[PDB]
Amino acid sequence: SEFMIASVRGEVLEVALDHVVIEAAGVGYRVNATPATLATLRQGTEARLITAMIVREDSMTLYGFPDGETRDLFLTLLSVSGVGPRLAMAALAVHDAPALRQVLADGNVAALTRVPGIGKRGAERMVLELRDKVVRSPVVEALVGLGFAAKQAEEATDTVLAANHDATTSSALRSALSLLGK
Amino acid sequence: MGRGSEFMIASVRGEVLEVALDHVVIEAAGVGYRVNATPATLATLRQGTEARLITAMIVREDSMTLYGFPDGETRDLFLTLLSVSGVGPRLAMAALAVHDAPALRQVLADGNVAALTRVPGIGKRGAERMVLELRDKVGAVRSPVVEALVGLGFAAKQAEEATDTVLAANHDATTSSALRSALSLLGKA
Amino acid sequence: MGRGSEFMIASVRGEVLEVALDHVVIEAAGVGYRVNATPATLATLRQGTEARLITAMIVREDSMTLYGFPDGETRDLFLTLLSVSGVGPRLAMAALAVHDAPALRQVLADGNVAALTRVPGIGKRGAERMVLELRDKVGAVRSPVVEALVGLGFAAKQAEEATDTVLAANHDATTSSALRSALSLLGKA
Amino acid sequence: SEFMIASVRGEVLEVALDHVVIEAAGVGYRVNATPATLATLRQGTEARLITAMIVREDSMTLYGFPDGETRDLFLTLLSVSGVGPRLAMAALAVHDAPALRQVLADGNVAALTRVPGIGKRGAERMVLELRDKVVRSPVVEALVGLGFAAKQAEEATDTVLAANHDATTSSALRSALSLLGK
Amino acid sequence: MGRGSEFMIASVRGEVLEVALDHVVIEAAGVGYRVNATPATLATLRQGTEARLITAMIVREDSMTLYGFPDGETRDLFLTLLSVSGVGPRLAMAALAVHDAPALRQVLADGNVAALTRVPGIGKRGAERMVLELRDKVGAVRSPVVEALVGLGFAAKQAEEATDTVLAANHDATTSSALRSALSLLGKA
Amino acid sequence: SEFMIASVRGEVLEVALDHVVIEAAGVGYRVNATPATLATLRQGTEARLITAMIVREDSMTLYGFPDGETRDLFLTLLSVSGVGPRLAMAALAVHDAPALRQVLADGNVAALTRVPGIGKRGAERMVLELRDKVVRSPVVEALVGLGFAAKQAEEATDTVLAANHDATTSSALRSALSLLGK
Amino acid sequence: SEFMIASVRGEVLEVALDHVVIEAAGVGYRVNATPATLATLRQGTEARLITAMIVREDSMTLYGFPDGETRDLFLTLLSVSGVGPRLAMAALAVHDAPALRQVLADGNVAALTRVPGIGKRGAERMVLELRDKVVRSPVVEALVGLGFAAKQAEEATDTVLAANHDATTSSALRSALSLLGK
Amino acid sequence: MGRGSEFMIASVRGEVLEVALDHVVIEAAGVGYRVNATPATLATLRQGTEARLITAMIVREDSMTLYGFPDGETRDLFLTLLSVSGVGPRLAMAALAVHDAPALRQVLADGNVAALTRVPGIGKRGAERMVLELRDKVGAVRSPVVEALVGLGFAAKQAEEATDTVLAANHDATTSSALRSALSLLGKA
Repeated sequence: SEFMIASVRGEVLEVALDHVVIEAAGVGYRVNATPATLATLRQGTEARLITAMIVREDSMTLYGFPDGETRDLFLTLLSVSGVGPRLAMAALAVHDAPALRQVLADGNVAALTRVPGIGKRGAERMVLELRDKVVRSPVVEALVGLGFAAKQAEEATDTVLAANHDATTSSALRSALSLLGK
Repeated sequence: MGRGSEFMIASVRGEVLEVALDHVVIEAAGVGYRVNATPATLATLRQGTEARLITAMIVREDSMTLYGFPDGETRDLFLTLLSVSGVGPRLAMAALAVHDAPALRQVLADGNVAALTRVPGIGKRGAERMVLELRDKVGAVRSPVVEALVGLGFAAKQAEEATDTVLAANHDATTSSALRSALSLLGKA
Repeated sequence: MGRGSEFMIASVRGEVLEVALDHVVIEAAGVGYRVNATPATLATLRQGTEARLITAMIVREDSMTLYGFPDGETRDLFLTLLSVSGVGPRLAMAALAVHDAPALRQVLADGNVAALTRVPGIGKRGAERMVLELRDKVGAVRSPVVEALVGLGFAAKQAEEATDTVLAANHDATTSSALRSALSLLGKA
Repeated sequence: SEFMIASVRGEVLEVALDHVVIEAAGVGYRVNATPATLATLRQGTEARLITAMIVREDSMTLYGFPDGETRDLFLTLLSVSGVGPRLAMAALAVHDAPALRQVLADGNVAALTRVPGIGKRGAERMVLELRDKVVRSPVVEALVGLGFAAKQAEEATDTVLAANHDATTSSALRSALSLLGK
Repeated sequence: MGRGSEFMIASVRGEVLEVALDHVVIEAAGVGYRVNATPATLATLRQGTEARLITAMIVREDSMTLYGFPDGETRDLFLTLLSVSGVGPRLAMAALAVHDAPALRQVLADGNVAALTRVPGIGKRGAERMVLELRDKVGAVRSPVVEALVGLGFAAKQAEEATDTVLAANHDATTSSALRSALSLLGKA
Repeated sequence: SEFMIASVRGEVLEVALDHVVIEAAGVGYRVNATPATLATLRQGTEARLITAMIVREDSMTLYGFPDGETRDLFLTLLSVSGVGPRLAMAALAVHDAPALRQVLADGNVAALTRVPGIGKRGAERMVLELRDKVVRSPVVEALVGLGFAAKQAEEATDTVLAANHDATTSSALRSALSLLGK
Repeated sequence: SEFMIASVRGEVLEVALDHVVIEAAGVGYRVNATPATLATLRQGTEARLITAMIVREDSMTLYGFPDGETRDLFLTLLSVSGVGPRLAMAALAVHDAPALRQVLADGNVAALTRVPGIGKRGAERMVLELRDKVVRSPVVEALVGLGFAAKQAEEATDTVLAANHDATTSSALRSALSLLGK
Repeated sequence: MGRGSEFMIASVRGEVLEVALDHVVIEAAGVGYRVNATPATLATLRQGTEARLITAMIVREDSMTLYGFPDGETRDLFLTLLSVSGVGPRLAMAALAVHDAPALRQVLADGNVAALTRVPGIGKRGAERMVLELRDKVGAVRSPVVEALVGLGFAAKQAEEATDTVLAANHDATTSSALRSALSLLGKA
């Protein structure tokens, strides 16, 4: 969820079948990508991918995608116990984000099992863990994320919105926070 | 930096590509850096415009993260929070999202545990450990120099002496010169 | 890349600031990257001029290192060496400093253990493990596609079938299209 | 000895007493430096420091210096058991590279002990470990570094130099290597 | 043991030196072993008398702990709980302190999430992951043998065949003999 | 709090100043102990110490004491950030458990600071963290320890005790648990 | 090669299909064993197995065998990259030590591949690594093991044996060592 | 023990089950302990008889090992060797197999680098680091007490004073009593 490299943009130096090399500031970044994302990319031209940076004791890796929503879905898959980055990429290479989303949403285990490395029991854990996972609400969420409880988060938010109808998401949040700081 | 060491990425500047509620993406040299930030810092930021945030880089076996702030003082305060046992980066960000640096500073300074407990994840006993550990920690020529010496390992006593001698002999002395003169003497030459 | 995974820095390009005998410093965006390289690769490099090396990034708990080479094939060969148990980055660099990629390739291919043993740190039993592990490993439309599928986890049998079907239906097929068509079928849709 | 970031160049954004911030490509790099190196630096101007990058499980740090020789001396200090980066920086902040070099060379333990954190027994281990440590030879060394033994390294080198008097360090090394590949 | 591997200390027997509410100390060979146990298991234990508990040994970088139970089945159930992601030893002990093995078994078997949620630290979504992962997991001659084969790596298909052949030829067969005969055949001899 | 070796009993083979060797079943266990605990021990005779077993990646160590209460106080000291086993032993070697207890209880920082390695700010963190730390209640605690909340723990307990006055600590706990299993 | 628990002896409390529990001094040790070794064991009776102790960050495990030679072969299998304890046990459960030995010795890859988890390329690495691996010599070896080189080891040994014909393995080694200490 | 800390298994006693050339197996309480030992220590050992070795227990992430010796002094010397950077357990055993403790002691004491270099794995520069680090380290009532105090963290100055005062007042003083009296005073009571 929190990493450092959120995207890479610059000249495509190489399109392979499971990754691309994008040169930013003379540095050529290898970012792994599905064949679908890769097909939109042309060597010699400038591109931008939205990335998830993965840091392990013995590796550092970029996984890239067309948009933040797809990148966030990738991270979401990684939140399932037993689902690592390769598998998550595998899954998205077989089912594009929309299709992967609906499969999970509809609990389509047969679809899921079509992915190498996802057995039936694995498919089910995924569906179970992810089924539900695929102004006012965003704000409540931010508060919750900061540690606040749904109850109190909602109340500060409703009060803030009530007093100020022009409120944007950020202002609402800063007003709510200010009240919660009590 | 502050009571939380030395890191590599001290700031990121360039085009704001995205303002979310708990982070921004700032593009430097085609690289889009995610830096986590309070809603207060975030509000000054506009997508499509250039921005600069002063950052703390956090390195763990399984992650690397930037936390960003309007100024070095606020960034140093964040690092300072992390020096308390049981206070990690999320919580420290949490604390600063609820109380802006000035307010957080005074709370700690005044030992306002009630204020502190208003932060999700900070209980009363946690609040107190914080106040205790940080009360004196929140906040000239002669003093900065002594501190640099102390930081290098020198003892207050000897550090102050080298510094007073140096400043006595040279009244024009700047902080760096004073420090280099003091060091020279302490090297016993 | 090769039998040694996926990393982040695939190349570095910019001004050569220093050519030493076992590495060069290439400045990209004001950042001077040390990349280790064979004397052979180094000789093509001139300080003061712009260069580009294709790199393997190595990440360990206590280090981060770039190894650089003239082309992707040579870089992939390096990674391949690292896939042998007991062969680390220094040794692999050592091996390529003594035998250039082509020669190293043929040595392994021909199982030339005497050639191999000429490398400091490669004994006879080490040489043999290498030849054994790498003999078939050194080195189209249909085959690259099958391989990508296999890499994604698919079995040779099914991978070849999807691929032949795809190529049969579409003779204009490129490697990527073939792969996307094959994948689509394998998704069973 | 082998790390990734060998220098940082760009605009000085801040000079402190124990570090500087140098902005390269919009990225502000904190590099720790002695008060001596720091004094040559002016905020608002472009600078370049030669750096040692230090990577630990829980940190990544740049230590900067005016030249490669000084940076290499820093790394050399770290090769002594018990001498970490802070201490090494401490040592160089008290004795500039030349002076530190001579102290070690002359085994001046009293000088050495003037450094906070270096006791007499520590001073001695240092002197002992480092006393000796502060065309034809460079080449032999490269070969040795690659794993070759002094004996054979010297022989390939002498033979190469003998046959080609115009030989540069790199050519000699590539010729020697070629012979050694036998 | 169960879905939680292989360990070294499978039981401890000797004099009860102390019965507390969440552990007992049992002295074997002058060594006093602390073994953590449910209040239910603890109640059968009397200081000054000899006892034997069947244990799971837990080894972590910074700890070594014994958890003890009246029988192997209960101990195996504990290990099984630990196979669920997010369920550690304290929680598993917690769960068994609230629902005795039989009751815990049935709860999981019947997917009784309400029962499960009665356990501190088990939320509804946690309860469900448990039920899902463990529903089939709670609970002959031919079957134990097949399982041992499977455990050794053999596939159900081939494991069953070797086993049926073995049992057909030898009706007197015990579980071990069957397994050794089956193995012998599978070695293809 | 939970470790494996809770005591060692058998023949004293050696009494040193900072540890003893106690032989159980032909195995000679080194257990570190304060000079006070050590003085009660005689080589050639049988002894029993109550121990805390400490397991780290690169060591395994027994610390022994006359009784469980003293052993538990040792573990309690280790719960303070910055206080490791040596220091904790140091502290108890300077102030016996009772005295150490009261010092902490009375916030006697001067007393505390008399311990090598405990500065004033360290002394205070200790006092702060430990000041409060030195049938019905034990039961509530067990329940709380199992994860139950004070409120509900107390209620199950009071109800159990009310219905059964003969109740022992264990029975009360098993009855309470049974109700809480609902 | 060097571990702590070299055998366990005492009452068999349980014989399963993939392990036994042997109670020594009131402690019940689980030792994993092949079905062949297990068949010689009877619950209620005393037994002794020769064991390899395996220590990992997150586990400690005993693997037992009838004799030291079989236990040493197990450790030998573990010296192959890619062959862990389960697999090694698997291998010995399919081919008894003698048969496993000869298979490796004869490079019988087909035999080897009959083991679940051993593919052809795995089988070959094994054969390659292990083919050769299955008074005077033992002594030379001990010396070599201590770090001495074959040449010098043999010479000290021959000289020692020459002077003393009655020499046992240990005496020869102690005499040789004494000479080598020069 | 010595300059190598505190461990758990300080000795093993019981029946010798096997004498090999670089280790013995000693059975205590049905448990057969492998303890590694020099050929010199091994020679005093007879299979079938009871023996006792004084041991250093070595704990690493991936191993646990006993090294054994005739007496505590020799065991402490071994631990002392391990305090030298670059000297691990095998090498230390190696060193003691070539030079018995007394001889190893004197070699170090006399700085006999030639003797030292006779050990496989000890080069000249290694020999010297050893001599340097250990020269003073090889080897009363008042002194042992001061040392215990120092070990507890007290400074030589204050440690000696408490000790001299204690011994002055009580001439009958034993090492332990002296230490407990000294400690009592230092507690400032």
